[PDB]
Formats: sequence, structure tokens, C-alpha cells
Amino acid sequence: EPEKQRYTYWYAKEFTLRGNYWLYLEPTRWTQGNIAAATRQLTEFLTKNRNIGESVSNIIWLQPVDLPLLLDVELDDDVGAQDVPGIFAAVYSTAEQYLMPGAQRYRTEVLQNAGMSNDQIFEGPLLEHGWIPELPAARDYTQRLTLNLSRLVNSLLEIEGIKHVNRLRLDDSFDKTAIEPVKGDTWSWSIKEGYYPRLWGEDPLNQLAQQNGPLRVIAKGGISVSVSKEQIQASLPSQSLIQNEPVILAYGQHRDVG
Amino acid sequence: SYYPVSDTLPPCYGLQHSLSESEHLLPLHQFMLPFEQLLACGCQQIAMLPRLLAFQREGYEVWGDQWPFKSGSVNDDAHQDYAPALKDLLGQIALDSDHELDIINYLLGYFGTQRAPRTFTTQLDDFRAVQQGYL
Amino acid sequence: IALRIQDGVSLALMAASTASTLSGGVDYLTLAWQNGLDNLNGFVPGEILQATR
Repeated sequence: EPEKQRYTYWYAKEFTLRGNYWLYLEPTRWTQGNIAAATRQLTEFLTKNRNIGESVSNIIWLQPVDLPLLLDVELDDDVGAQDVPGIFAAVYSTAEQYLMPGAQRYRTEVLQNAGMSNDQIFEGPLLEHGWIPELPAARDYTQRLTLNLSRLVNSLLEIEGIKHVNRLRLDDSFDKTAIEPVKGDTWSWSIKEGYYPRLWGEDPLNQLAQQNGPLRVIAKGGISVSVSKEQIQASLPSQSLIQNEPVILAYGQHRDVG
Repeated sequence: SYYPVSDTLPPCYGLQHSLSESEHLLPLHQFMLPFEQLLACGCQQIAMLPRLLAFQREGYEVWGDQWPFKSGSVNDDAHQDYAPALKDLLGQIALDSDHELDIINYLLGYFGTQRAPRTFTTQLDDFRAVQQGYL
Repeated sequence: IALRIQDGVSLALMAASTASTLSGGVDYLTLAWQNGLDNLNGFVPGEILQATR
């Protein structure tokens, strides 16, 4: 927690409590629908993980800011017309995992296929859902946070039908919380103290499908085709909820050695 | 011409026997059917080779959908209840007509030119005959 | 070979009866290992033993 308000108490003179922290919660799109359900589950969890001399004092919830993100995609020459809903799902997914730092979880046996040992998999705490060997390296929420998007273009250049991007800007939707572009570069923006990016709220039906152009696809010079909401969700990668059962050695055949 | 694999089996299995005299005849004679159509696709596609590699192409039609058994045969009489349904799923070959556009890209490559890229204003039925007469 | 046990022939005695038709009988340990015997005397008299070479 900040050092200025650290449970300072009189009754005699000034005495500050050493050892209680605060946490900043960046909730997802689901739990911002139901804040009260996530509140009762986290308050159950922090008593089970309460350590020896430390406790939570203050819980901070975060507030979304829609980050409009004009970007003009130009498509390749030899794409199919039916592969274009595959494009809209792809340019959405690689835009989320860079702007919104999402932790990647996957099964234990996938890690056993990889080269790292059994000491490396079970390193952290017991995770019932997936394993997180790499962290997303979340930035601190004590200060305001810059978001550099010059790294984005190769993550956007990666996908098969995409040959290049033509624009990367925002249409004056940053003034509500005074997001200032840092010193000279056009790509970076610094969101003010409490907020976190929500780049396209209610994403496909509100923004991507309506042909208002938050994302303009250009295909074969100028034909500029678009898509509806439900067509890209079928070509969207659907995640799988995975639960990790405990590892045991099963019995062999009992032999009458007695 | 295709001669059935159910002919070459020993006659005690009953494939050339009179139909449904014993009850074990029919589940056996449906077991030889999927391994017959896989071999009947191989006999069509060699007979399609003057059609598959001609320069004056005119067809949607690729690998093949013909029934393996002649119409008088006893092997036809076993599956006569679902021969109209099996021939119609054999007409999935029209859905595989994108492959025919990959051979025209190969046959045009003899003369140094690739095929045209696929556009959005195709009218893909009328697009293709332009690509056929080009070859 | 498959062999039917009969009433208190030992494994040392039964592995000698394999030498009639196995070109040198299986040892009484390697007969017990192949059948998966829990014990050297852990067979019931009804049980069928197997003696491969």
C-alpha cells in the first residue's frame, strides 16, 4: 500500500501498522456484468490464503475506457471471399492479447510434451485450471500507464491474409479521461491513474460488424468487404475450460505374499 | 471396368449366394460395401485421366461418383433399399470442384501463365467457364 | 504347454514333468515367473499353469 496511509493510529502518539497491503483488481468483461458475484468469491479466497503477518486492507476495482483504435487493414490478393470472417476474428484476437495482458493457461500433458521438466511445471501454487509458466508481466497500478502500439504491427502483419495495415489512430475518444500522447511518438498513449483499456466494448455487434469503420478491411484494391457479428464467432477460436485432476500412482495387482 | 472384391471371396461366405437365405448374409454384405467404394474410386479416376488432363475442359465433375456394382448383379440387390441415398451422398463430388480450379492453374503453367486470382464479383459459375476457355 | 495341476504336486515336481516335452524343462523359478505366481506354492490344484520356452 502507499506509505502515507498505512493504518496509522493514535491511542498514545503516532503508531503506524507495518504489514498490510492493497490490491488492484482489473476485472474482465464477464465480471463487470456481475460485480457482486465476483466480490463474494474473492472474499472467500483471501481468508484461505491469508499469510502470517499480512492482510488486505483496501480492494480497488478498475473502470473501463473504450479505446477506439482506428486501424485500416489491407488484405492480400489471393484470399477467398469465405476466409474474410476468418480475418475479422483473427485481427480481433491478436489485438486483445497485446493490449489486454491475458494469462495463457494450458494442460499439464502439453507441458510434458515440451522440453521442460516436472520441476518447472508445478513451480507456483496449485492451479486447478491450467498452468501459467510465463506471466503477462502486468504493469503497476500505482502510476498511470503508457500503452505502446509500435510493437502491434508485426502481430497484425502475422496473419495469412493480412499484407499490411494503413492506419493506427484514435478518433477523439481519449479526452474523457485526458489520455495524453507521450512526447513525440504517435503510437503511445497514457491512460490516467485508475482506468484500463476496453478497446471495443461489446465488440462485434457494437463496432466490428456494423460497417461504421472502427476497422476498415481493404481487399483487392478497393472492394472493402465486411461481415456480420455471428459469422466470425464460428471462425473464432473457442477456448476450453480445463480442470487439473490430482496425480496418483494407481495400484498394481495385489499378490498373496503373506 | 470394375470387378467386385465380393466376387473373389470363397463361396461359403455366401456373397454370390441367393439373397437373405441365411441371416448372416446381410451384415457381411454391408461390411464389404465401404471397402468396395474406396476401391471403386480408384478405378474411376484412372478412367477419368483423359478427362482430367484434357486441355479442352468443360466440367465441374472430378474424382467420381459411380456405383461399383452393375445393375443386374446380386451385390446390387443387397443394398437396393439405400442405393438412392448412397448415390446422392456420392454426389458430394460437385462440392470438391474447387480442386478443378487448381488443375487449370497447373495446366496453364505449361504456357508460363498462372490462373487468375479469385475476385469478389465472380459469379463463380460464370467465372469458371472463362477460366476453362482460357486454357 | 498348458498343464493341469493335481492335488499337492509341488512346483519343483511339476517343472520336472515339463521336461518330457519341452527339450529340457523350465526351471521352477522361471515357471513361476511366466505364470505370474504370487508364491512358489501359491497355486490351487484346479489351476492351469503355462510353460513356454
